[PDB]
Amino acid sequence: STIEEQAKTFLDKFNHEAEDLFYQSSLASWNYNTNITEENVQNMNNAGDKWSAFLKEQSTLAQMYPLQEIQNLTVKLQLQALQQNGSSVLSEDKSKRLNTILNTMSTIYSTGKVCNPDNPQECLLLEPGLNEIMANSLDYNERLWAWESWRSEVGKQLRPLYEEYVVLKNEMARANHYEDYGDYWRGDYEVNGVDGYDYSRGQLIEDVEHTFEEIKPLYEHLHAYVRAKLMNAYPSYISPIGCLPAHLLGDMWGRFWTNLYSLTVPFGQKPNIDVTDAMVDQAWDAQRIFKEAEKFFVSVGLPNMTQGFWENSMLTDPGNVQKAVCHPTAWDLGKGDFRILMCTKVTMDDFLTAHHEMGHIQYDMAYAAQPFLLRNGANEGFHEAVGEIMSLSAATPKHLKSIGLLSPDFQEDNETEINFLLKQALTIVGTLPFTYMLEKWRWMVFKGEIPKDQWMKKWWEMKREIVGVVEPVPHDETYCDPASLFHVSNDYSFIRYYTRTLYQFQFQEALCQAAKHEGPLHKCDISNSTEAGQKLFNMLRLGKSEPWTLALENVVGAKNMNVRPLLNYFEPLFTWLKDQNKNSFVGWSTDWSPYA
Amino acid sequence: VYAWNRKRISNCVADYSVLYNSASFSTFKCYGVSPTKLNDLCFTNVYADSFVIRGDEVRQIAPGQTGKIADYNYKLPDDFTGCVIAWNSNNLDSKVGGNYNYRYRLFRKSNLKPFERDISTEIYQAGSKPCNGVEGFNCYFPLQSYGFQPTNGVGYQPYRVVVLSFELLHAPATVCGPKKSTNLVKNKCVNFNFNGLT
Ligand SMILES: *[C@@H]1O[C@H](CO)[C@@H](O)[C@H](O)[C@H]1NC(C)=O
Ligand SMILES: *[C@@H]1O[C@H](CO)[C@@H](O)[C@H](O)[C@H]1NC(C)=O
Ligand SMILES: *[C@@H]1O[C@H](CO)[C@@H](O)[C@H](O)[C@H]1NC(C)=O
Ligand SMILES: *[C@@H]1O[C@H](CO)[C@@H](O)[C@H](O)[C@H]1NC(C)=O
Ligand SMILES: *[C@@H]1O[C@H](CO)[C@@H](O)[C@H](O)[C@H]1NC(C)=O
Ligand SMILES: *[C@@H]1O[C@H](CO)[C@@H](O)[C@H](O)[C@H]1NC(C)=O
Repeated sequence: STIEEQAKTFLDKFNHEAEDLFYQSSLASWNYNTNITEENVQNMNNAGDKWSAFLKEQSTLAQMYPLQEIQNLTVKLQLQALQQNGSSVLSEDKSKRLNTILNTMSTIYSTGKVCNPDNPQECLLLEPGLNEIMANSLDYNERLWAWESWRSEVGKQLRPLYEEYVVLKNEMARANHYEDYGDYWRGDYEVNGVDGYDYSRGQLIEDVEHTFEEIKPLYEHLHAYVRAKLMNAYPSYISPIGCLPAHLLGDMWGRFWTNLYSLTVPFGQKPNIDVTDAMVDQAWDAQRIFKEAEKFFVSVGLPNMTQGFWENSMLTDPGNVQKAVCHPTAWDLGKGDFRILMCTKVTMDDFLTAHHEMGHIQYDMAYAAQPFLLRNGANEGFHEAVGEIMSLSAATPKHLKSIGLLSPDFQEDNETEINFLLKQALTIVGTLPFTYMLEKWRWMVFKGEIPKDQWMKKWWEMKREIVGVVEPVPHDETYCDPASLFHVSNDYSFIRYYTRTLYQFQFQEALCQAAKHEGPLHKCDISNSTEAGQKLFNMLRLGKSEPWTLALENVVGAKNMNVRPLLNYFEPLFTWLKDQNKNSFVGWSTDWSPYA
Repeated sequence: VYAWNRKRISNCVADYSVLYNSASFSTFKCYGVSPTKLNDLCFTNVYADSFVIRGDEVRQIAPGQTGKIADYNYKLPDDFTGCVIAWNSNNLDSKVGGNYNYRYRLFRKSNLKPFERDISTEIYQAGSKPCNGVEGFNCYFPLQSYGFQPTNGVGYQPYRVVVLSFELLHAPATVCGPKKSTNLVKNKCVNFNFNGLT
């Protein structure tokens, strides 16, 4: 009869016939990941094509129901999600060209091999040939050669492709009632129709700038300290008044600063909190690691893992005969089937990764009650954030002492807290200016603020202004320096890390306040607190049914993203860095003072 | 579940203790009678309804419940006397390719009456528009297949449900429980109960 009942029956029909197809596609993807064979690749391709065709047909049927005659929030949200054209609105020739461009960029990035001229008999790929050199070398010219050669080859190949890509994506986005592709990406956080909890696409950029302005003093002090330490490591290259050289950040692109912990350690004499040896001595298997993680989740009050999880997951490397992807990934296959694919080793990093992926599994399990098309996070930030909070909680010394991995008589003095906080800042705080600068540059490129002939002149100017990183040598317009990163080349949003980082500490403050922790934020563990788990599970159960603003109100009590928990987390480190930067000069100059 | 089997059990002795003492059943919820006194009481007829549902849908097989199964597939009366027995059947009813032999009625204009079987295969009309016999837009086929895989979760795994319905009618009750004989003792003054004569 009415439009709302028709939409509800159609949505039921969609969820029922879409859950099984999604399960088949996900199972084919799992079979490919755990067993890399040509038939598995063919099965994955066939399942993906069937899934995409079914989604296209259901979207085509879905568009015939007008949005304005539906009052139920969940039904309206599912209809809005289904009725998106995506690439369908574009012409078949341009759609095929866009798909071909994306695939060829994927092949060029994945199979890109670059080596030194005059010695071409063998070459090194990016992983792990170039990663180890970027992360461990202390030689200026070798790192400079690797960075410049890889950007030269990849940028020169990808620059016309990127020029076509921006135009095609802008055409698709403007055809889809968006201002640009940046507006399309910013539409994920858009909330419409809820009184008081509405969020606009335009508000996201303003909020990011407002938070980053408060991020800037801490980043400036951290940059000054890292600059001083790198000056100690490399005597003549780094200038006291200028920016840091691009190839010296410890990674290929500057995404993380975690590879500079050895060079920039405050107290080298003091020991670390490494617990790898304790697990090796007591013969801790990967199964024990996952059982301890499960014990942590039942300690906080969340449901324990299913029998299917233990039976069907691959938590150890299979062997030489069977090939598998080594990247840790949590799979929500559908129909209550949750698995983790990780090549787990006896390391602290794998243990934290196991907690992070099991957090992903818990998040996936929580919204199983919801309809199929709403079985996701409220935004892209929350899904990563719920894993990151478990990663934060598991790494604390209190958690290690509780589970027996650390000695009960370990002395927790201020120096270990300072060096640990500095390492966490290098991993977490350091990615924020790079992420903000890259997303703002991409948004300006999509918007048309920056013409194609002026992409790099602005970009380096942005990098000096925001990231405090200077180019080693000037680059002309033949280079395509941003596209050397995995996320940008394969059509992925990059603001998820920034939102995840702010949400991570907001959630951490909320759970620690719930758990009645009375000390520093970084010394807080969320184990043994039922109320904290209940508060988290209230947001977790909703999934995508409710706006992200309402979920944030449910957890932290705020209607907007906030920057204060990050500053509160690193406040001892902030005071220590302010004390240590009395002699040095905080801030940088955008000029070519170190090298150009 | 749309075409649930009904078997009428009459003119025999029903031993309920074998079912009760089994550990193979996940749900043994009895409504209107208790399992302890089932082995003593006698009933006129026993209705055994058998079907397969999902793990999450076992709760809907009860009086007063609401759902797809209760409204459109199998409806139980409020004044129901009997037992609902359900057990996991992942071992037999799930195959690697997917077992799609089990179907459920997803849409019907009105709710089912208690103990009603609907085997109609007419296209459901969700809109004013005439369906015209073809399954197109706003017109859907009511019977939807089920997907059963051996790696599914416990809430999606197939569960076999047998519902026993006990009714007493004015006709003589013939489905009686197994009375247990004792050993015979002779030459002593004892209280004898022979075939109801005490
Ligand atoms: C992986 O694929 C090979 C190829 O035939 C097959 O023999 C083997 O059983 C597979 N192993 C698993 C765990 O799927
Ligand atoms: C919206 O629909 C869902 C399922 O279709 C239903 O459970 C919920 O009560 C509806 N909300 C309102 C306000 O009617
Ligand atoms: C999708 O595209 C079609 C035509 O290309 C258009 O009629 C329809 O309005 C679009 N959907 C939305 C939600 O705008
Ligand atoms: C998970 O929790 C349930 C209920 O608390 C319990 O019965 C079950 O044994 C647990 N599973 C494992 C593997 O510990
Ligand atoms: C740690 O505490 C001791 C004792 O108060 C103090 O002397 C030392 O300067 C502190 N170190 C740092 C890095 O705060
Ligand atoms: C949390 O509970 C476990 C289980 O009893 C216990 O072993 C652990 O010590 C508790 N945590 C703390 C900090 O006491």
